[PDB]
Amino acid sequence: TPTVMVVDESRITFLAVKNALEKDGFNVIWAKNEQEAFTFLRREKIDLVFVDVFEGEESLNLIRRIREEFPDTKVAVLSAYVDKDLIINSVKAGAVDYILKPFRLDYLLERVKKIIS
Amino acid sequence: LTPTVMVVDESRITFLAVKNALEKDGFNVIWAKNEQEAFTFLRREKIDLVFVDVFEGEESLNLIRRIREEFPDTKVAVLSAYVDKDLIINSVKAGAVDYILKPFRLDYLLERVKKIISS
Repeated sequence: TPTVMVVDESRITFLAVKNALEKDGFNVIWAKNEQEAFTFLRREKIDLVFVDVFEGEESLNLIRRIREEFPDTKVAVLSAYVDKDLIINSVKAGAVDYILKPFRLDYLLERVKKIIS
Repeated sequence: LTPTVMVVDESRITFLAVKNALEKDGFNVIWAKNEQEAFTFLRREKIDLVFVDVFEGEESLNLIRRIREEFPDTKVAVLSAYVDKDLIINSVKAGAVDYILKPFRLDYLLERVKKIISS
């Protein structure tokens, strides 16, 4: 079963993602920070990581770091904030998708399905 | 240094707008009304930046990728009448480094272009 990791300070973001993917053949895990995210990436296979974007280039640096250290792990952005430059820079950093919060559970599920082979 | 900027767009109005926004600031702006004309130019002179109108959809994305593969030192930015999250994502994935809505402000285009030229 493919594993999806939600990197967000909010447990609720994790709950919503789990609600969308759980009964659809996906194992969802939660990392409240970058430190914790890397602890998991190093110990297990993680197919997709959702990163919360909004603050400076550090959010972009996390995307880059994940992509470089774990090339087999795809990264998608999940955020409430959305402007042209956030989208452009996150994809430049290596993100494969950019999904807005609040999201429809069925929309998230279909975007995830397109990302994970 | 005077960078060359090529506008690939059927619209002469768009070409003129880009020219007016960049000419006086040290940019050499040229016009290609279509893909064929764009490559005739690319095969003859080095182009620093190309603006591609993404109207034809996947054909436009196909063009961005072809320019990037054949002329890797050439930067590509999109000009579009519509802004869409997915269009933006796919454009950047194809190799575009910016996405600008048209009609655009002259000062805004100049600043974005300078930003693209720097790095």
